[PDB]
Amino acid sequence: SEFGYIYRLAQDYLQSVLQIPQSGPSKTSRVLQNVAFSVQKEVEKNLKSCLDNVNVVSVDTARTLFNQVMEKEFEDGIINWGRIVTIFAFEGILIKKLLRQQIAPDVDTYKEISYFVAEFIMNNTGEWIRQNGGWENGFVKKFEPK
Repeated sequence: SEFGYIYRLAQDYLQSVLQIPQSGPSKTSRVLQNVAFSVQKEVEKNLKSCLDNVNVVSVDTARTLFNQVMEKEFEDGIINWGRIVTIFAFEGILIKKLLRQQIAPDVDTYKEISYFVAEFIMNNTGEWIRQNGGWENGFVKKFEPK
């Protein structure tokens, strides 16, 4: 269940951004939440003028924004863990804007962002992640505290 692992990571991060609790997150998820939230703060400010002109009134508004930023993020076809962390950071920006701006607020639609985030990661970086050690021998080894 490669997709399921990524979905849980994406859901864990969403729940941490939304400050809602839970068993608890894995070591991998804990390391990711720390690094992604750091990247999220930068992206929110470096992308401030573009996000202000986007009002995330629906999930499909968030998905469209996600694709335009993510297909750009991997415009040149190079993958690194820094760019994968930035996917999660952008998921956090989108759930913040959706909570504030969704026309018909529905907490049950929030997890749809985690789903399309996991589909993007799996379908566009899944092979690279595998070949570079996976989440436990690649990502966590690089980013966990030394």
